[PDB]
Amino acid sequence: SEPLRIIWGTNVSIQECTTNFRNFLMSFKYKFRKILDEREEFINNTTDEELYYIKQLNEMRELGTSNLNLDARNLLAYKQTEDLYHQLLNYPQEVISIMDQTIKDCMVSLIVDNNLDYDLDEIETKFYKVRPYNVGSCKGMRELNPNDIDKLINLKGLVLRSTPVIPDMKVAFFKCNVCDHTMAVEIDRGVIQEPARCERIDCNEPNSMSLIHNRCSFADKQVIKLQETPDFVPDGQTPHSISLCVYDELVDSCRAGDRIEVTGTFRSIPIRANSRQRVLKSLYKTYVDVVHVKKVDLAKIREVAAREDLYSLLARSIAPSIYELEDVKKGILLQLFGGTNKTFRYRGDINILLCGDPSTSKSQILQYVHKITPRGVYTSGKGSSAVGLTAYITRVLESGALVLSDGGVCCIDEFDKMSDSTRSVLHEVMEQQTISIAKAGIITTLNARSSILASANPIGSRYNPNLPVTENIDLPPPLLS
Amino acid sequence: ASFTCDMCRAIVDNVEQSFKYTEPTFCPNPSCENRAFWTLNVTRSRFLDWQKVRIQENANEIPTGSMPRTLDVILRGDSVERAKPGDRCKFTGVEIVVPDV
Amino acid sequence: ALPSIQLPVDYNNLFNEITDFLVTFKQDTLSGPKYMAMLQKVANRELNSVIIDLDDILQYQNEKFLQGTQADDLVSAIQQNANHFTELFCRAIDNNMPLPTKEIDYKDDVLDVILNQRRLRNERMLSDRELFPPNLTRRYFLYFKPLSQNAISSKPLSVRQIKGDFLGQLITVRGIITRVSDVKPAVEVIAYTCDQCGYEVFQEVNSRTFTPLSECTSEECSQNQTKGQLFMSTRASKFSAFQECKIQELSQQVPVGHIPRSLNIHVNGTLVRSLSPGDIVDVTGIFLPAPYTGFKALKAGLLTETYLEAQFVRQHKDVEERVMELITSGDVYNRLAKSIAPEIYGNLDVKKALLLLLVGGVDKRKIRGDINVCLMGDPGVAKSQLLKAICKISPRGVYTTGKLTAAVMKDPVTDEMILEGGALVLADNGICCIDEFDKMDESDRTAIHEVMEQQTISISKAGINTTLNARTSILAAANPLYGRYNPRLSPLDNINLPAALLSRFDILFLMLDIPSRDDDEKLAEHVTYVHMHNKQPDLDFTPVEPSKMREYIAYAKTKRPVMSEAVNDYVVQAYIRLRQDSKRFSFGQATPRTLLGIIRLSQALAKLRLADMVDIDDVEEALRLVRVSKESLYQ
Ligand SMILES: Nc1ncnc2c1ncn2[C@@H]1O[C@H](COP(=O)(O)OP(=O)(O)O)[C@@H](O)[C@H]1O
Ligand SMILES: [Zn+2]
Ligand SMILES: [Zn+2]
Ligand SMILES: [Zn+2]
Repeated sequence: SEPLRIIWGTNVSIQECTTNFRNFLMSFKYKFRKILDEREEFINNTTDEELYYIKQLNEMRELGTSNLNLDARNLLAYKQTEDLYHQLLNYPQEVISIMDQTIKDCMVSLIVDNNLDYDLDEIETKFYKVRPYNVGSCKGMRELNPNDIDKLINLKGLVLRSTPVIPDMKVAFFKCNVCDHTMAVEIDRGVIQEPARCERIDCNEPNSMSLIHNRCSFADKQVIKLQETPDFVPDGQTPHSISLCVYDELVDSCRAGDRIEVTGTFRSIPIRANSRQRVLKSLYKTYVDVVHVKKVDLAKIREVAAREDLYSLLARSIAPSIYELEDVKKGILLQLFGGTNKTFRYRGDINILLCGDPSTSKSQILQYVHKITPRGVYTSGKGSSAVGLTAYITRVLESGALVLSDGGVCCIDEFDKMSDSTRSVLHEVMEQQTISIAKAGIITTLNARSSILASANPIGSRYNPNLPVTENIDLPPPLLS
Repeated sequence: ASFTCDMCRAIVDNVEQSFKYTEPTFCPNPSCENRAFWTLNVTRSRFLDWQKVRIQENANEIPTGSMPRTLDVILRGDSVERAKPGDRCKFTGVEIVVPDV
Repeated sequence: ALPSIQLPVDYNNLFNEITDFLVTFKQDTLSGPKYMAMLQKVANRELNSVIIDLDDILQYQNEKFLQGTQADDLVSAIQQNANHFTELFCRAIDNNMPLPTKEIDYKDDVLDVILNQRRLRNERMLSDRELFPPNLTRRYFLYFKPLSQNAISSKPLSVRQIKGDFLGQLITVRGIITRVSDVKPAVEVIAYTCDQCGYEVFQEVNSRTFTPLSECTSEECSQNQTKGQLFMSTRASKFSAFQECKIQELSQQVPVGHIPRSLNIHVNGTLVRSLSPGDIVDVTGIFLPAPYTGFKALKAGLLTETYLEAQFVRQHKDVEERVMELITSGDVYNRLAKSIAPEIYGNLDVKKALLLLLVGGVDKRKIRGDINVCLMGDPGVAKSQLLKAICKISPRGVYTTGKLTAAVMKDPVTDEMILEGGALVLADNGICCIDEFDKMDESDRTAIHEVMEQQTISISKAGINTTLNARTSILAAANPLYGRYNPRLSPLDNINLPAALLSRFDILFLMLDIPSRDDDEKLAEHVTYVHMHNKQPDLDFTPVEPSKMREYIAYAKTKRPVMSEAVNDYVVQAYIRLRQDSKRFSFGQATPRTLLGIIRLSQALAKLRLADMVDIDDVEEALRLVRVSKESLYQ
């Protein structure tokens, strides 16, 4: 008699699913997971008697966020959602909406159940979205097949480039031109449910509708070109690329060049052959619609601040591999500390040039000071020259490491191969601590404020100490001074 | 914007162009039934200054290994030619969205 | 408009022949019908690839001839028009589909539930108080395998020999695949759902483009003539793994003075991803044309392209007992040195170094385990022959010229630049042989340091910054700027190489073109002795065995030995001795990097003797090879 609802073509009930997940999230404690992860012999029961998700959902209403990180293996743990786990491997786009509506209903029930004095407006205003991760085995980009269409997968990869934020409509805002009635309609799969007339019976004028673009409510969409990680590639081919679409809060969660394990549904959309025609090509564009992104006190300072032996400790901590040249490592150490930025301006940073043979370990020291520093860039003298190390106009203004490392170390290896333009740039890098260029109508005066560590190469053989070494070094004496 | 009907020389003025150049549809003369072919009145219409400056984030807030994201900023009225390229500068105003014209 | 003609081929009799062949034929020559067992495995979801062999059809019609009756020459009808016969075989399989004999797992199949609801629709609407396309229900991908050793499909053809008369026919091509695109889904049945009537419609795709349906054509939807909007569903759509690749004509098949042509090969179903770039393959496929749609078809007119729908793909390309046989043969070092590159004579120590380049050193959890070797020799002492040979023994290696580097190039199948791998990319986990190391670009002169040091190819082009994988051991060949070698010329001045490169680098070998009468004779009768008889000469020694090295060096890579501490003390003493020699004209001194190189040579000979310890006499012979390199620095 009751007209129940069924997920399309699946014979799966809405009410059974939304009660199973609700009683799951009320009644899942972590000790049942400890049973079914075979971590019974390492139980910590004091973290296990309490409710694992109700505490987290009580933390979300206090912190102000509205996103729940969830792992799907607990669906294998609690029995009533066990088949629901297969739903997460089969029909993601429906059941994910079922979970986030259940989460919002659980905030409503938790506010109204314990009679906590909290306003319902702040609970119902925020949109709650579920973020499932750890659903199954990690899949390869080569092993992806068209059997995975409308399924939920995990991928491991690296970000090549990140587009700027793309607006996507969420509610279309329409206005009548003869009566100024401002109404709102719902966007569904990219087509606007446009009314033919007003909802007002008084005018009911046909064809009077206008779309007000700036008064519509929007959401974020960012496309990321994911690249396969080099550890799992076949030896014959380059790593492939896939489109990776993040939405809302997950936009700009992925930086550039970082390794990420991403969770999302694998979808294929038809690409349109002509801009003004409906004809669709047979080849389909594949993208991963993302539901989750997974990455990859001061008393400890004070206890080594009170020791009198911190000098040799930090001197052997910076380069444990190299035993000799303790003056070199303490000089680099004092470069990491540096002077204070003084203004009324004088530069406080010290500058270190290492003159030595390439076979003697110096690039290891440059790698170590690169890893130690919070800010700092390792670059090669042969790799970048002319105006590459400073700001150069490309495409925008892509600027080098001399301004990107404010207060940090710029470590230049093979410092003998600087071109004359680069010596002239570096002359105001050391003296004025400020680069300045005037190209393509753009004048920029950028604060360098950078500590430089250079390693130079003598020409050919190692050089005798009887006659002075500075004349062997190809660098000009204005840099040496 | 002000336009004239090509049939009966009726005048429609205060047409507002949001993002594309638009012409009136219905002729206000009830005897005339014109729908297209409207001629613009250059003298009667009122114009404003326009400038589109393209900005990017400063080098202090650029993270490791990223191309700078860009944004188009519209200056209208008195604020034209106030901002020269290559300057650290603060714009206060409205974030808008523009369609494909 | 469309006049009709008569052809002497009956499709009904051929369909009867196919549906009798599916239930009749059984192969008892190897030692129930086997194709019925394969269709039973399809019904049990065991396999997704059905391969119809034309040799089986020829043997079936030969068996019919043995019975006395005559067939309708079915295999010739397959070879003439395989495109219609693919659908004919699919309908013959669907007419003879066996019942499943295991668990169905009904929850996974959404199309079964959809067709159950549509049969409920059909029984309810027609109660009165084809429904689905056949490609939607097909879970099997049909392929064809050509006849062999029994005829046009049997004969392999070049790309140039494929003509316009070969369209529609099952052909076979030999070629190298240049570009393989990513695996993309291509549709075959699109499902649309009506939001008002609650019905569906299926639209079949047999073209490169298709148009969607806007309004539903259901009987219930059009009886009340409500204008329900159709919505495309990718869940109930029928998909296939489509991949387009480009095959190139082999250079032996190209006539003199011509440029080789490229052909498009489209693979579908379970035959996807087997194609690899740079692989010489045989492809048997249906040669079909590719027509346009709309304005391109109107402007280009009758001039139409073509492609290949591949049906079968063939690759052109105890071990321990042979390893023990090589052990009991004796002198594995000298045999594997003199067996490699049999066209040269003598030069044993540098040849052993060329072997140990292929052997390699061990890694540590990181320190690189690659050995790198250079030929810093006079012109005319057969550099490029050694480079080509050492490419031919060791697989996953390419000959390159420094006239080199990896760069993503434009004009791909997509508008964006594809990351096409260079010489350093394809030589990863292998050997790259760079000729004319004196004559090489400044960008490569930057790139070699990142190749040796961090083992990656860092390219930043068009806003894309990536690090490709190059775990590559380097052979170098460097002639000096002047051909003659003299003590008045310094070695670093003669070679003009930068000092940082040789500081990173381990072992230079300098062989000189010194005129000695007996040595020139012993080289001269050998050089002309390869010119006397056909192909390789007699080696007047233990003969060559070119197949045997490639598994023995793989085993040598497999052991990875670990050495003891007293041998390390002897290594420390020898390193002290070489620093004392560095106190003692070639300036080139012993470095810690040369000590790591000495270690690499040490476990390289530990790999060759299959040994668990590095021997002491092995270490002193390695330092003797270092002294040989010192003698090369002198001469
Ligand atoms: N056994 C051999 N010993 C020495 N030279 C040989 C032998 N066999 C062939 N050659 C010659 O060596 C030449 C290879 O020249 P190559 O070393 O590549 O010159 P370059 O050093 O200027 O690159 C061939 O032209 C060939 O004539
Ligand atoms: Zn109105
Ligand atoms: Zn008018
Ligand atoms: Zn309908």
